[PDB]
Amino acid sequence: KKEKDKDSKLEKALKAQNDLIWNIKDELKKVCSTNDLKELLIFNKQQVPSGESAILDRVADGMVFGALLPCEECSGQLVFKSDAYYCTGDVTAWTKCMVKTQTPNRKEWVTPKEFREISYLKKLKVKKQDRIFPP
Amino acid sequence: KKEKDKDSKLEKALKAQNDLIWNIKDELKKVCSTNDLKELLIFNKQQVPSGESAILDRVADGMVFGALLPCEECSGQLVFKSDAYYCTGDVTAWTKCMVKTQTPNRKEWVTPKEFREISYLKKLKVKKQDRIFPP
Ligand SMILES: [Zn+2]
Ligand SMILES: [Zn+2]
Repeated sequence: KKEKDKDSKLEKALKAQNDLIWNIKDELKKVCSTNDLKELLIFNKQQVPSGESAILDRVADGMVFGALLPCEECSGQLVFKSDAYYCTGDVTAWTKCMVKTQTPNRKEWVTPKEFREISYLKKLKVKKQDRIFPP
Repeated sequence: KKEKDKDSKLEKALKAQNDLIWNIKDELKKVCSTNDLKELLIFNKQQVPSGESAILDRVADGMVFGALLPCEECSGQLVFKSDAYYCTGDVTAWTKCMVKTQTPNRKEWVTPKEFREISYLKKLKVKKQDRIFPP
């Protein structure tokens, strides 16, 4: 009964959350190259996936939700899937970690000063020149 | 003879310079409000003109050409006109400064750290939230 109501409230909050992620991705693409995004993952101790889209996705997620901590069981990298985060690590050379959670451990995402200023650096900072006047 | 050639070389350099100014204005409008631009003028010891367009114009000029120093004769504010910079100061309560130059004294324009990061602050920095999963 009110289960439906609760679901709808959640759906609305999820739409807002996904809108935010879309905006963060749209803004990162304006100022960061794939190289810049890899550096951001590396700095926050996240694995760098293959594929330019996956790199962008994991940076924007990190900036919205915080940096994922390594798996507490195997120290592998947790990855978002539609229904939960899943560890991708190896317990042994012959056994995969099965860790899965909707509430993974986080720490705050850190954006270093050089990246905080990256739009200014790329778009506004120029070497001083002399004014030229029309003949 | 070669006067025409020299003029054309200069015209081409001037077009490049004005293109740059246009781009700097276009980028500032994306990240700075009129308030932000007034703060930038004030920080670099420039008078704040009336009119939102004039404020934008003087910040972009400052970022391309450097901060104008006060008039060495009367300490007034130099202002760009089409043919030269002209001092707008008062020598006495009854006499205007007549200083005019195409090569006014400058110092480097400074953009404080908070403004260097202003795009990140406005567009990328969010308070951490919890991931929501679909029901
Ligand atoms: Zn694990
Ligand atoms: Zn003067």
